[PDB]
Amino acid sequence: NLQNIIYNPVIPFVGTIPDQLDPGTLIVIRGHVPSDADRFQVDLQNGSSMKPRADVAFHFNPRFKRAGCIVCNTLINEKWGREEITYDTPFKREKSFEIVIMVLKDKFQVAVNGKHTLLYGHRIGPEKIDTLGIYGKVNIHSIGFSF
Ligand SMILES: [Cl-]
Repeated sequence: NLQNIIYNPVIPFVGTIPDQLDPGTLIVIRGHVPSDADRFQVDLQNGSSMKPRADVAFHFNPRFKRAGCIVCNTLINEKWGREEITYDTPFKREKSFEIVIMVLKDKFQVAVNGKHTLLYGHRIGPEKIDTLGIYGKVNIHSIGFSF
């Protein structure tokens, strides 16, 4: 089932994942986007080091300017890789949401509000992920894991 690690966390939030992200693992995040929000992101990291900055296996970056979009990338040795931009974004300012990230053998599958949103192939072994961080303009109601 689901096991939240925090409720109404102050943002930015950086927490350690209680178990290994093996295929089949679900990460659930419920929150709300403020009316003035420009962007926010959910980063799956290897450690919480800030200098040198910890590798980010999966960077999920919803942006709200223009028509909006979702930027996904990977950070290795403080170097970003090739961006994967998703334009059919379900996120909206002043609207609550529920993000579900499925960990599959070769990629992450993200659904928002019960509807598939995007996929992202692993660039870093998922077993190296033990930290989850949330930054930017967003209100988080809960972060949980279904191992
Ligand atoms: Cl797969």
